[PDB]
Amino acid sequence: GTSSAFTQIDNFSHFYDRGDHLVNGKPSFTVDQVADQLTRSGASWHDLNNDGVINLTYTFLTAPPVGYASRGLGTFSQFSALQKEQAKLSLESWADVAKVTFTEGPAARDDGHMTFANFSASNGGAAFAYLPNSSRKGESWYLINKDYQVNKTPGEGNYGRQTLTHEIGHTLGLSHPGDYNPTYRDAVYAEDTRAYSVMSYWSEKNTGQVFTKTGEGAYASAPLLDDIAAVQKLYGANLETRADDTVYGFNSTADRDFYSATSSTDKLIFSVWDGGGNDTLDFSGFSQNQKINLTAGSFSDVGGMTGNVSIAQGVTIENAIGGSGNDLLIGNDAANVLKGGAGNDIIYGGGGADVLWGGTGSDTFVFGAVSDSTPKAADIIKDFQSGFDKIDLTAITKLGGLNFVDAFTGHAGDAIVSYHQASNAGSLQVDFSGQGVADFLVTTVGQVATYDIVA
Ligand SMILES: [Ca+2]
Ligand SMILES: [Ca+2]
Ligand SMILES: [Ca+2]
Ligand SMILES: [Ca+2]
Ligand SMILES: [Ca+2]
Ligand SMILES: [Ca+2]
Ligand SMILES: [Ca+2]
Ligand SMILES: [Zn+2]
Repeated sequence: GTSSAFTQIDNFSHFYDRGDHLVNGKPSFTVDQVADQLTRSGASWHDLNNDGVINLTYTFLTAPPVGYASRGLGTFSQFSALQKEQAKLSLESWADVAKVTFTEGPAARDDGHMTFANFSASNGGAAFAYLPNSSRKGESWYLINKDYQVNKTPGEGNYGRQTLTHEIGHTLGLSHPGDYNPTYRDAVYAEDTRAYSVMSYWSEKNTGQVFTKTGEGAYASAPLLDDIAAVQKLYGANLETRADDTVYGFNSTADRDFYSATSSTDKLIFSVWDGGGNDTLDFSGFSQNQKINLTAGSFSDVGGMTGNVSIAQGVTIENAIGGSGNDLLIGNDAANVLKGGAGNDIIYGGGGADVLWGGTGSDTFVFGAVSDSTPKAADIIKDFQSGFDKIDLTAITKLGGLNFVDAFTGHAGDAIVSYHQASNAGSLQVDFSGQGVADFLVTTVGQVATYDIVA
């Protein structure tokens, strides 16, 4: 078969696969199937002016509307400055992914108008909103009293912030993943947990992800994988967002609180949406073992947590930087720059000419197909260390081995290991097809030996 290193790569690449199979006794839905499920009501805002974008205005009410007392909500109160600040960050997180804009101001001859306000009567629930096809479209209300103080101090990572994002989701036309004393047992599909959608009532533990432990609470502040697909299906994707080179995680340049990390103890939970450019997922500040997958629509285990980071469908992220732990880095079809950092890492460049950095420690560079590194577009290991690092080709040779020679003899399996002293450039040429010419090339910065190759 193959090496254990490859098996780990393959295992993680499929770990979160969705669709056409049962999970927890429930059908597994793909992102696209969930996009339809979340928009099953048919309600949405309409582009009245036909300008290609939903232009909405919103007001933080300062006085109760006509007929307010009849709602049975109790004492009315306006949003505090803190609530306003957080509400704007939630609105922004939705506008980043879909062609919808939110401007503070009174209703004008706009595609729609939204209102935000608090109430004190618990019988009204923690918070609620109306769909855009109702007579109270645009409205969202939040409970605040001595017994329920969650909405008084919303902040990145807490339920107060997710509540704002979730309720705004409803005003945009999103429903709950199912028609919800109900429990996850009543879910229509397996992925109905807040690891996939902030619209879900169920915790990520139901699907096996680990974000935090008892006593502590961690919630995604922004739209997750399935939410992004659902809102883009309704209003279209916003390709203008972060269309230039962007860095997420440590040393972030995304300018979003939920995409930024500054400490090894940070709890990241986000889905990456990016419009274009050369982008990097920098998770160098973590010391826990991580598993980073650059495949669009896939999940990664970051900062000691599992399934907490994902890349939205239709997004191509080019680079990833691991941490001081023993990480797995899986690239995509594009030319990627992958850095494992300290620790013994397993790196998989995939298609395209990748630039690989193993960093310190004993690192393994895995190859699953000849097309992964061809003479045309060959990979390069900028810091290979003979005797410590390894080039794994077992997925191709199936442990069949290679025949190291000085010149191709025309027999399949022939491999050539060359080096340049006054250049420190190494190279591994292989002829798998056996046509007398190399069909697989891997260049390195540093000397490579026959014993550094696993096949
Ligand atoms: Ca419009
Ligand atoms: Ca970008
Ligand atoms: Ca990109
Ligand atoms: Ca590492
Ligand atoms: Ca690649
Ligand atoms: Ca390393
Ligand atoms: Ca490659
Ligand atoms: Zn809801």
